[PDB]
Amino acid sequence: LYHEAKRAGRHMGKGKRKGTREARLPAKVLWMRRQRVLRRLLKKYRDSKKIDKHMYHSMYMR
Amino acid sequence: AKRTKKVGVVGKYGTRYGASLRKQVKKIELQQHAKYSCPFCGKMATKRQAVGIWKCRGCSKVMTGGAWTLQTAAAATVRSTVARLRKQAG
Amino acid sequence: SIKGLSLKKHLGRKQKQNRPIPPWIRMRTGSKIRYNAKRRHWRRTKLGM
Amino acid sequence: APRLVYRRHNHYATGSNRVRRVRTPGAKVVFHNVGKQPSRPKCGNCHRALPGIPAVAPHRLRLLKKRERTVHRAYGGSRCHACVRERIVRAFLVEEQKCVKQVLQVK
Amino acid sequence: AKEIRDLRKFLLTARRPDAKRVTIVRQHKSTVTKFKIRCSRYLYTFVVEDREKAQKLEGSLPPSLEKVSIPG
Amino acid sequence: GRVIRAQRKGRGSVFRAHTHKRKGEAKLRPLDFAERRGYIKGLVKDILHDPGRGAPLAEVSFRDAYRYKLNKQRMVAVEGMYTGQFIYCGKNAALTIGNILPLNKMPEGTVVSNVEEKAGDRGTLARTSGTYATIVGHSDDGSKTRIRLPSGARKTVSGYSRGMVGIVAGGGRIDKPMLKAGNAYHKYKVKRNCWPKVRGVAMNPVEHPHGGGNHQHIGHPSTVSRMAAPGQKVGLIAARRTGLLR
RNA sequence: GUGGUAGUAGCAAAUAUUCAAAUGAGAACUUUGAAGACUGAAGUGGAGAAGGGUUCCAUGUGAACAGCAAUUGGACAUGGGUUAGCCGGUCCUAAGCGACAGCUUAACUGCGUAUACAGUACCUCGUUUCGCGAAAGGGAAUCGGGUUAAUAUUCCCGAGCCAGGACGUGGAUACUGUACGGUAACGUAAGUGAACUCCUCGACGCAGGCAGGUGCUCCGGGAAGCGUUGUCUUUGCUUUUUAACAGCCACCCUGGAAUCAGUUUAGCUGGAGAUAGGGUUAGCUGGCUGGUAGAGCACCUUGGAAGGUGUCCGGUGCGCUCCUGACUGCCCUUGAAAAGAGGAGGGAAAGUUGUUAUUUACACCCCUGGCCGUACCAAUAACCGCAUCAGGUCUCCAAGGUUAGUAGCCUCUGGUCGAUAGAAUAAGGUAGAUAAGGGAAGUCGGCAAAAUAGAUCCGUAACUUCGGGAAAAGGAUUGGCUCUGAGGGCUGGAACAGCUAACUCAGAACUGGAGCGGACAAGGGGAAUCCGACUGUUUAAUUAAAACAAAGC
RNA sequence: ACCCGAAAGAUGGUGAACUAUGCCUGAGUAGAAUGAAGUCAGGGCCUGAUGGAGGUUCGUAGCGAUACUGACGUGC
Repeated sequence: LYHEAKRAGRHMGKGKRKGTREARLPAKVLWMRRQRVLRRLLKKYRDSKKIDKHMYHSMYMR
Repeated sequence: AKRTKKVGVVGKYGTRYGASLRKQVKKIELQQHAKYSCPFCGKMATKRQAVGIWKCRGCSKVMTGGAWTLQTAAAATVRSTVARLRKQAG
Repeated sequence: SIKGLSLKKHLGRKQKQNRPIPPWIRMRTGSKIRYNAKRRHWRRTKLGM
Repeated sequence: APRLVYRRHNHYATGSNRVRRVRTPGAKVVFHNVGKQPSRPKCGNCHRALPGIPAVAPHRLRLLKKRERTVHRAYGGSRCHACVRERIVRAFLVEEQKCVKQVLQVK
Repeated sequence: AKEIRDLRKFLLTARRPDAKRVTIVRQHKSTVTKFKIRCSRYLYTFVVEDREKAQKLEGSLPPSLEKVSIPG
Repeated sequence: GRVIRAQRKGRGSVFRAHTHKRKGEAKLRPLDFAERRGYIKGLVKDILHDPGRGAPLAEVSFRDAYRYKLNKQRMVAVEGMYTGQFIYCGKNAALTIGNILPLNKMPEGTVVSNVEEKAGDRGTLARTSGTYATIVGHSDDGSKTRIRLPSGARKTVSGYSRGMVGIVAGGGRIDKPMLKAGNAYHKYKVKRNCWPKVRGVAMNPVEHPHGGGNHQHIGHPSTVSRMAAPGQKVGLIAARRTGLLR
């Protein structure tokens, strides 16, 4: 029941958090998710033949 | 960003040991962690396996050298002078 | 426990010396014997063997 | 909940006493001593691992058939193949250069 | 341990003279059945799905072979 | 009374060398017929960090002259020496880096390392990292030869003695400071236990000749004779001269 | 040997017992039930080592012992109990240690790597000397269920594997001389290989993150039984398992790269041949079938132990555990050996279409597996501290909630209530709380105790070896409830259409005795002087420092 | 040499199960803070990520023992 509430986002107030933001969810993890999401996108666009060889490699590095 | 002013690779050693000693380390620590050019393949992928031993990563060959650089300058002088001493002997 | 056969037998013997004396022995003629002198309790006094 | 005990004589966390949690037809969770992970034959002078020929601990290399312990080539059991090409291209040329001199040495 | 996959091999392993018994298992789901020959090194076994083929197969086993065992 | 840790070091026991993971005594190839009537082609197979020394060891694979088998010597590696390189030991080998000539063949001004004091000595002089012994000049015959050692001193040596042409590898490994006590500890763990040294002045007058007193001073001359016994000879032994040089 | 002291000091740590019935001469204390507590998975739980040595198990009991009691017992007495080819020792070598040749010494001792140590008869080879040293190193092979008062990977039932040695029937191969296929990487039911030599495995560091896997924990559907029911609850809880063993699911070819391309969380890779297309190979504790439901588990009905149904189908994750894999970094630190198993180079031998000859792991079949340990404790009662002593003593497994968290706090499985009780509530103690006004005036001295404490956002000086100081100093916010926004994945081909899964941030409204890190947890700060640079070390039981050490010189 | 009484000397043996140090072979140590080289982008050497160094800091287990000059001191 407490968890049902949590999905709602309740009990997630500043007072409730007793750990540093980095401890609760590392930036290393938030980096990884994003960077894996974006690399996936470009590979399926390149195999679709939307994105070119040359445009792919520029977008990759940015 | 460049994220220190001066101390560079030796931020590691922190706020201790004393700045003169720390600078002696900085200049030869900068040498040993470098890649050097391989004689045999060409590619600049040579790393120091152990003091006095260097390995070309691409090549796979291992060779002897300095403690903290591939070619000590004293040893470069001997490679010159022995090539000369062989030539005059004939 | 992980004993040798030699040490097992030394242990073995000193079980067999740790029993009350027979009842009939005192009854026999000219004996001053009363209860065994050498009896040992495994906590109180120790072997090292 | 359920927590387990070493079954063999060694009750320490060494290489030999590596273990693997299984659950049984009992619904009982229990160790099995799987040994150390066998290194597969790195073979010289490259020291690459050889294709064709499996990682086993070396006494079980007895059990396998002779077929399985090699590759069918020259120097197959202990050679990189790529390394083998070197051997032939040496021994072809180092005979040919040695022969060309010994016909020129007739004069 | 081992399986058999065809009727050529299963007739050989039964006739082979060190085969002790043939336990035969049947189970409802529909009536899928197993024969198992206990030979000397291995327990060979042969899955058949159709019951009418398996009824025909029990005749094809030899009478001079000793045992048979059934659940039910 | 009580024996000083100077004196306890000869007794053996706890001051012996930690030899266990060291990879064989480093030497030249024992003086053959082949080496002294021509030459013998080595091949460098491996280069190794031997623990408890600055130098690398090259592992070298010669063919045996008499039997079918294949021998393996371990030298101290002259620098500029690579895995795959042919070394050529013997009398009639070229003067190039790697090779092991007799000293009389080497024309003077040559840098040499790992030199034999006597003939067939296997190689005593100039083995540490970075060092070399330079040739000064020969005799009229070619029988004896002058060498200049890494110290400074000048040594007459037999010409049929030999050594490797070039400088020993691991050159210039004292120019760094070990910053930490830890880096000193890891150094002397794979040698003998010579570390950490306690100052004799900190000790009591039992344990050392300097120790004792309500102030922490030495109290007699630190300089001591050559003639003094075991357990007097501490501080500056047989010293010609003291104080800062110039 | 015996007094006074004296029926005195005292039996007060580890939260805790209570009610009934049974047994008995006798019950605060034994057992069984019912309640109530504690331990709170780096447990007072389940297993080993050292050490102990029968304490293990059953039945019985007059003393003494168990600092009260005792019907109880690690006490006392009489019996019983430890089953192995696969679990260990055994075998190998490590640091090291005994001896040979000799060498010392009156010997006792001390040293000890020195030596003449295969093809009845005929040759040709020949460098290491014997042994000890690991129940955590190396190493032939085993797993499931059942079973006894006390033993089990050892007994039984079932399913396998290994070492040594082998008959037999039926297949391969050769018979002027050891199989074939693929361009290759390499392959298949088999596919000879002496002397001698080389190689591989055995065989190895630490830290870091990343990916994958076992087990655990978790969410939902289905089927059983159970619990709650004055009130509500398509509800809450337990079971839904599958063993070892056995079969099957980096490298090569084509090709020729700059408008450089591929690629990781991180870097790296590439004319010493990249992307791409097609192959080959390695693998785990992956998937499917066999093993295997007959077993195990959860229930139901007839006997007074017989017979039944059910054991199904899916998710989730920076989760916790151990393992693997490839990487990255670190070193004036570069991280054992030997037994043993195998490969290759070599071509010594044999074999003339049949009793031949290679296959003893080609497939199936056959025989044998010695010796010793094996009970139990492993500690607030089986060890050591003179003792059933608040002390000490190496290893493994490790659940839920709160939380960053193996912190603290509460709980489930497993374990325990063992620590003499009852009555009164003086002074004085021991530990624990709280105090109006003042706030160190106390004291040698702020000693003791207070105060501060988490997270988010803002802000941060002198000085400095430019790295630090710094959580400097100094401020504001936090609960509950109702919402809003941002952040993925998989399907059919300007970006649309469907299905759908995480706990993480940001903001607003409302509400309350202005509370909200509501318990737990959790820095007091600042300005100067002296000593030592720093981390490290020390007078086991009055001295942790300014002493020792340290890098540098 | 009336009886009892030292601090000591010497000869020959027994101990590293406690402790001191070296060697061989094994095992062990949550979770946070700080953010060094290296690398990627954008701007004209700055800015933002990435990265995960240290005999670094907070703090479990484990090792230790500063203060109360607390309790206890015919103690557990």
